[PDB]
Amino acid sequence: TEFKAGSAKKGATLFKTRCLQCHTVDQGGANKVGPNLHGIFGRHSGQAEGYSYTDANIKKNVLWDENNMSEYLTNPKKYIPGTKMAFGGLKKEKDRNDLITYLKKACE
Amino acid sequence: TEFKAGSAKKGATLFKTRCLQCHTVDQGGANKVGPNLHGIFGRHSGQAEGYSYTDANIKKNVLWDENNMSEYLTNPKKYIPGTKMAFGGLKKEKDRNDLITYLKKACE
Ligand code: HEC
Ligand code: HEC
Repeated sequence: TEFKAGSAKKGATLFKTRCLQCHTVDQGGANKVGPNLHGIFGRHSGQAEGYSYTDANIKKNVLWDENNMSEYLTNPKKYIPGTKMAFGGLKKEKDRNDLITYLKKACE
Repeated sequence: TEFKAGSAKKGATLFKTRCLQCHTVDQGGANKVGPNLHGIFGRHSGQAEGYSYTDANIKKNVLWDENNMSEYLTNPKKYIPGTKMAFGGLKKEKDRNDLITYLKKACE
């Protein structure tokens, strides 16, 4: 990969403080500003049921794995030019590892 | 002060991942490598019952408040030359704010 597991506890709080404003991760969780992420891993971009993605996202056709996810989390708009997610990015790889460990775990 | 409250959720996980290895915060919690911190705020250094502090700590006679605590957390050994706490420090003020918000809350 390029990714190393971290703290899921740590990732849970990153999520609550940086992602929850626009996303849910729970099965049967609702779309909000952003789409619900439950089952995102191993899925391609733009396929959450009932959500209005931008063309950019859809077209990017990213297969979502832990590695991809890390790259995206660094600077989303640079990864998907045109995306409407208004999140500047997580620069430290340690923060990303934690968050993805948590997402890995909660989105399943 | 100089301190700003932050996320207690965030601080809880900082604690678990950076402080728990040697300290407890709960009332009736045990001394471990480091002393139990319950009721540390407004208390001076070296007065946890049953703990073997170094001379440095004791002599420092710091009155523990949120501000002091932030300074100490930056680089403990620079704050208390001679201290045996083997913790290099939390460089980002945001991390410290979070942790202290949590300690503020859990140590009472
Ligand atoms: C609102 C200000 C957001 C925050 C904060 C975060 N995200 Fe986001 N996300 C948001 C939108 C509006 C969208 C859709 C973008 C589009 O162009 O259609 C997204 C998208 C994602 C995706 C892609 C989803 C998919 O392909 O199914 C992921 C993986 C994602 N968001 C994750 C994520 C995380 C982990 C965040 C916290 C660090 C985060 N986002 C912040 C809106 C917002
Ligand atoms: C073990 C490797 C430690 C870690 C990790 C942390 N602390 Fe610590 N702490 C440790 C010791 C051995 C001691 C006693 C030092 C001495 O010289 O006698 C301390 C002391 C403190 C204090 C001062 C306590 C008092 O005056 O009553 C505080 C406020 C404190 N420790 C807090 C603290 C926090 C919040 C930590 C995580 C960021 C942390 N310590 C890490 C050992 C260890």
